Amino acid sequence: GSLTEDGLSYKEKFVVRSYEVGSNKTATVETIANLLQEVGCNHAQSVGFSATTTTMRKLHLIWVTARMHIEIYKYPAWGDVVEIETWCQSEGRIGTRRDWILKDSVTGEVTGRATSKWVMMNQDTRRLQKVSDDVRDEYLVFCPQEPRLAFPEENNRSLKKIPKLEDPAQYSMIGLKPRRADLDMNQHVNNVTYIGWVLESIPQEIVDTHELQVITLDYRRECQQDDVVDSLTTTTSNDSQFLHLLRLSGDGQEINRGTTLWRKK
Amino acid sequence: GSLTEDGLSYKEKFVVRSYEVGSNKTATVETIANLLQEVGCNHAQSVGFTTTTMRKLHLIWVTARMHIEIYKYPAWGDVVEIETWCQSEGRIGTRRDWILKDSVTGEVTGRATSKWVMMNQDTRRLQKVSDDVRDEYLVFCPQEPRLAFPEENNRSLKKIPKLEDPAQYSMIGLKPRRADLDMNQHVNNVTYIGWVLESIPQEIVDTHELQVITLDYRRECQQDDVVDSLTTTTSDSQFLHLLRLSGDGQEINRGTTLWRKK
Ligand SMILES: Nc1ccc(F)cc1C(=O)O
Ligand SMILES: Nc1ccc(F)cc1C(=O)O
Repeated sequence: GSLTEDGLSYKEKFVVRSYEVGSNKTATVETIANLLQEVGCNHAQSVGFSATTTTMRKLHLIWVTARMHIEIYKYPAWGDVVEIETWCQSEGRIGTRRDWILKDSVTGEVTGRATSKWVMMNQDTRRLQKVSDDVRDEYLVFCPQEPRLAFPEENNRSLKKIPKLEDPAQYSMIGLKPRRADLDMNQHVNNVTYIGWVLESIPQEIVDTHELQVITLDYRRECQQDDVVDSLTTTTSNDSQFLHLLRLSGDGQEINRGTTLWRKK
Repeated sequence: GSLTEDGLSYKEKFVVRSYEVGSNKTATVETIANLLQEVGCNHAQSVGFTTTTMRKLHLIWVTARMHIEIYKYPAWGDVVEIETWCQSEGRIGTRRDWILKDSVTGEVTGRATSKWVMMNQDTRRLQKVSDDVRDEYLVFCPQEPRLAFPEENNRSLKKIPKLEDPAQYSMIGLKPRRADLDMNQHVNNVTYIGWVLESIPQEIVDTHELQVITLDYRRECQQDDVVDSLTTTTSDSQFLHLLRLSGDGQEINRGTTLWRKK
């Protein structure tokens, strides 16, 4: 991959692998989510980061995902080349945003798009805080000055408030535990694992007749290596829509809430 | 990737990804195992592939054994080159071997071998190969032996014993999710490597690095099955492994691992 001519975004190409495809012979949404994270990491590395800045490392401050929103129009097939362009943008003191555009390499068409909201937090105490001026100035040189949105629409799905699922759930998947392949280099559960855990409670019939179009996910609390999760789903709706809740098996403490939209094959 | 000049093997390069690395900032053995399978699939596709005779007779190739030896795990951002090739073992089945190299130095950083057997897709019955089907894949294999582990009496051909209860370590209630399934809805063979390593204690992960893993495949785990991973120390540190169904205790896999001090 490489930064574009103006140096304000990063582009990378990926060949879809055989173990990356699902039941439809096309890349899974988890595989796409991993590729979005991989291009994000290569963008951060290409501009000097390791995505903490000099001032963030001094204050023990990290960037944490608060929300992820993915919309796929066409999942790429095994052997296909997919091009992803990513860029960052400051949202004042609330935090930062990373947006992605997915394209089919041959036709040049937009086959998917994604947006994510990130917040600042102390690494040790887990306390969220507003972005300071010294931090904001350090990364503003790597972001486009005028707004560049992946979801520009006046009433886009990426900014909608997600409600809390009321018991009893229509569908559930109980006792989900992360293995070591679900952890990153710093031993934290990968943010992509929670997408998999959310989709564990979608019934087999929906998987058979429908294809996933949109997934919006709110991150409330992280799941530890020795924690156990319960994935809940209720139908809220041709198109099918769902409400999602991930919580700890014991106390019922919320770790994630979300929505999915499925279209008939 | 591409077939080599003689067309009897296939080479492919991979850039190690950020989500592919573990606690040591280097690619996991599961990531390596996925890359071995990915280069195997690209080799099969580049030569026309199951053969034509196998398709009408409802026959498939199934993994019976996997043996991986890693000398140096590649770091995030490193380019790793894998060369793979097939070879007939007469009527017993086929063998696929791999060699892993560091792209910059050209050194061998790892090697793997796998034994495959013929099986009816519907009845799950072994039944040896035939002779008619060999005159279809012998043209894609080197004629003289080409072994990834050539040494007479090496680790890749050793008989694995059955773990006796009580196990020293265990991890119970392991279930596959949809990301653990392949396009045909069968549990990925790499998931069982992860399930085996779930019962290695945290202390071994902290002080040691995995060098060798030999795995026997006895039975497949279904989408609605639950697994228990057992481990006992047999000794460098060496371990004996057993994966079995949570209920009846039916064996699905047995294995060994060898760990080197960091
Ligand atoms: N891999 C998956 C994960 C979740 C899901 F709901 C469906 C699939 C699939 O293979 O279509
Ligand atoms: N990913 C892993 C899976 C099993 C294991 F025993 C260790 C690791 C690691 O990150 O070193």
